[PDB]
Amino acid sequence: APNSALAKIQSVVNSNAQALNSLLQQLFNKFGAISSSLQEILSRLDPPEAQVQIDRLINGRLTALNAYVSQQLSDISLVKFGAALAMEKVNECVKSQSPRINFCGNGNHILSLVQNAPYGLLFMHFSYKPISFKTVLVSPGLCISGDVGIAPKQGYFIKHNDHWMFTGSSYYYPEPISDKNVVFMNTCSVNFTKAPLVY
Amino acid sequence: AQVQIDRLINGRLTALNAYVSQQLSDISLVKFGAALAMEKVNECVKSQ
Amino acid sequence: LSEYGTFCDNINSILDEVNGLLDTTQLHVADTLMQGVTLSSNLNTNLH
Amino acid sequence: CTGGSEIRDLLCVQSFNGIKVLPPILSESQISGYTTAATVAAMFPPWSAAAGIPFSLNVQYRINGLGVTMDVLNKNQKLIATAFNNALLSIQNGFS
Amino acid sequence: SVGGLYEIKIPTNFTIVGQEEFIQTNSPKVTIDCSLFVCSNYAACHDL
Ligand SMILES: *[C@@H]1O[C@H](CO)[C@@H](O)[C@H](O)[C@H]1NC(C)=O
Repeated sequence: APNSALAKIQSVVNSNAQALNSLLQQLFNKFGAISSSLQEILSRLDPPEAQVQIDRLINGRLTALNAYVSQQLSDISLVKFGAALAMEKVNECVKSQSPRINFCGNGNHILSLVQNAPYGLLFMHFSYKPISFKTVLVSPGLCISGDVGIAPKQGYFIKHNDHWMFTGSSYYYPEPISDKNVVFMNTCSVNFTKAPLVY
Repeated sequence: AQVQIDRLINGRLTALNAYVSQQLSDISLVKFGAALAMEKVNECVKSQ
Repeated sequence: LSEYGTFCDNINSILDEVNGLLDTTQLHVADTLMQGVTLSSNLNTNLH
Repeated sequence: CTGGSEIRDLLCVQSFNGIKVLPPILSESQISGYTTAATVAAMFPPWSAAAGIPFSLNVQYRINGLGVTMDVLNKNQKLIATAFNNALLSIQNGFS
Repeated sequence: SVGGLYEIKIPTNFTIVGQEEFIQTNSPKVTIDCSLFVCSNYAACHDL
């Protein structure tokens, strides 16, 4: 179907073909001379004034090459930026998973794979997508026992069966509070929920 | 008058080409700055 | 100028491509700001 | 540019010579709405742009990640908050 | 926060979604014979 990446690859090919066609069309521009054909100039006009008309064509064609070279230097700078980004995505999404949030595509990024593409690389970013949600009352921390503070690790403290338990932030699964899913603090912050009988 | 107008057209077209080449280079610096700003939003604002 | 060839068509094409990159970039920035944002419907500017 | 004003803006002279600046596809008011949504996405539940926790707790855990004990951090929450909003006011007054 | 508890929507089910991204790392290697382009076969042009 119509796809953004396939369109991006075809845009690379089409932009190159359009630039090459535009450079070829610059050979048929008169540039203020009698004709754009050097044979037509030399088959109709004598050397002293033929040299003036050929000078008009040389100026036009050298100007077209200078403009094309300036555009090509700019485009290759953008390709260097893209290739540096693609090497960085290989290193930090494919060979490993760098702790950078939206670097390897949007969403909760799990892992990435790479495939070859015309003039580049195709990255397949795989993300953890929630399907259904549950509204739940959560606490971002608790004050327990001798006023010791605890904060949940990658999750929340929830009331389940009238007990304080933990759930992971990206999947609802009540499980017991332990040192595995908790950051300890020697003093609880104010507005941490008071749970004197926890642990 | 054609010779005079041809000199003006050559000057004005050269001026446009020079402006276009500068504008391409400046927009490359703006793409790099925008990519850095998106990276700073992602890695300083939405997360650390 | 018409006898000069497709010089203006090239200048328009380059500036339109540059302006298309600026528009595309502003969408990537706006997308990056909005990515993953969830707000409550009970939010109000006047009271909170 | 079509007003009767004696003062001719140099932009009007440029536009009548074919040189004009078109507006961006999203207005700066829309982008201000997006930066406002991204900012309020850190204050209130679900805190979708603040690691899913209250903004003050995110500040506290970030300061503790530098090597600051949590004890002084949750004892000095008000001083940390006033330092934070004074740094905000210092940025605001720095444009004058 | 009612008591000390906030309301959050936590996922109860999930899936894996895939997203493509093409990154251009290469371009066609254009070579121009500037002499053949500017002056073709013609010695009168090459001298100038
Ligand atoms: C999760 O979603 C899939 C697809 O709708 C469904 O097959 C599965 O039974 C669901 N599981 C739960 C626990 O809801």
